[PDB]
Amino acid sequence: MLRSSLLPFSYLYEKIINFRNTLYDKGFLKIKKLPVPVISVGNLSVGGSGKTSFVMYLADLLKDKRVCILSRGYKRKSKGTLIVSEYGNLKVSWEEAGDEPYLMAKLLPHVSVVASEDRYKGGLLALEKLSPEVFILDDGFQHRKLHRDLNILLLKKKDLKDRLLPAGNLREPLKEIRRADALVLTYQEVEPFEFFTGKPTFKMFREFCCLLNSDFEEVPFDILKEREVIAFSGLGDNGQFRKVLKNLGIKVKEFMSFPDHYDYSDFTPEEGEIYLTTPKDLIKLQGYENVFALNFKVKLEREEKLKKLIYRIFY
Ligand SMILES: Nc1ncnc2c1ncn2[C@@H]1O[C@H](COP(=O)(O)OP(=O)(O)OP(=O)(O)O)[C@@H](O)[C@H]1O
Repeated sequence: MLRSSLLPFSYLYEKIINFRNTLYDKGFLKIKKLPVPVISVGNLSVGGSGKTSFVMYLADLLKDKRVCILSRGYKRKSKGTLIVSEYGNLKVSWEEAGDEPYLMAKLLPHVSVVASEDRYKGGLLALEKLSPEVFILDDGFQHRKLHRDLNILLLKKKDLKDRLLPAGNLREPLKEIRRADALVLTYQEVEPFEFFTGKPTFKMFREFCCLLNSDFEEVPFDILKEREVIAFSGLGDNGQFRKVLKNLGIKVKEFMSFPDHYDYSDFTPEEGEIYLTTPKDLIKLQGYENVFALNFKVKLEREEKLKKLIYRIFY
């Protein structure tokens, strides 16, 4: 009965969140405008809702534009505004960038990535140094201080039954779905679901494509043919990763579980063996040419309307 014990904090947190949102709604707090288009990707949950996949998909749609991701870079022990990546060129290590913005830069070698708590300041720096044509906020639904021309909200079925922090995982009450210009329905593979709001709505799917090597280049799945791999990941990821490796038919001779906080500073792989791990782990192991991650293609069902919305923000 522990969870219900946190409900009083949830109701309190609701008042705090609703007040802030009301101030934004009614024009009491400033909303700043960058002089090029801004697309926000977001979610209502503190848990994952497929954002990295959707940013990959979104960047691919925008492959003919100069793209810059504006990330919070929340973890990082350093602060201020920081260029992590210039169109694929990493400017800092993962330690300094934080895991997540560094990983996004590796997953998207054609886009820039800027880490900045204040997204607007991030954009200004990018404008001066990188001359991008469009910004993507990878987690910007609540960052209402920055105007976005297209507000995309990711929603998984589980969100619809959740409750506010700290009793549940929601950062905001479900009514705030109203702020979205478009919904992307995620986690379809494990929990398929429909949701009608009248808003433009798109189901997202992932499909296995290839391995990623330690340099994050795409390499064929073929190399696993008649090989048994050693797989490893952080403590929590162990579950999802295992299930996925099995359903893909990947032969695993041994699995290893490390703590979620591992910098792999003591990791010693065996020459001649092939390793599979998560992209979040892979970033700490570049150079090891026998360590790979799985790469998935990202697709949106009936995407045409989404493309139209994106097209129209460049006027
Ligand atoms: N299309 C993809 N190909 C390869 N790796 C991916 C892809 N999309 C995401 N990843 C990596 O795999 C992890 C799991 O993906 P998934 O979307 O199931 O989890 P999530 O926690 O909802 O995602 P996120 O970390 O973006 O919030 C992500 O955290 C990211 O590191």
